[PDB]
Amino acid sequence: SEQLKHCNGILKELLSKKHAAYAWPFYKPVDASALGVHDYHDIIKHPMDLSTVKRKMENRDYRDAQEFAADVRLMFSNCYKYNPPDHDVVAMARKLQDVFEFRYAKMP
Ligand SMILES: C=CC[C@@H](C(=O)OC)[C@@H]1N=C(c2ccc(Cl)cc2)c2cc(OC)ccc2-n2c(C)nnc21
Repeated sequence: SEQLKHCNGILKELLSKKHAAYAWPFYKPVDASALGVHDYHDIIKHPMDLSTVKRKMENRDYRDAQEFAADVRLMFSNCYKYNPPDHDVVAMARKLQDVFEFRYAKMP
């Protein structure tokens, strides 16, 4: 669909150089143990990240744009859920969600 196309564009923007300063925490799945964090998967039921979104997109695993949005939003929600509101990673999530929500709203 033309909506899934629009979403692919958004994904590419989220991955582009412009946003790399606050998008990077979300490039790959959280490796919590590597960060010295060992309850992440007790708190977070379903991990999400942009490489996963990209894999689904590439593999045509998204039934519609709303499923795409559900994943991206979940990626942010996990971050907000697990971390305190003053966390710098939360700031990064908010800045990147700035981008996502705005471009997603421009969807035909
Ligand atoms: C998993 C551990 C919890 C957070 C943490 O305090 O890690 C030390 C963590 N912080 C970070 C984190 C903390 C501060 C800043 Cl400014 C950016 C990212 C984090 C880092 C990463 O490096 C590859 C990848 C994922 C991260 N992440 C995401 C997504 N959600 N929370 C985090």
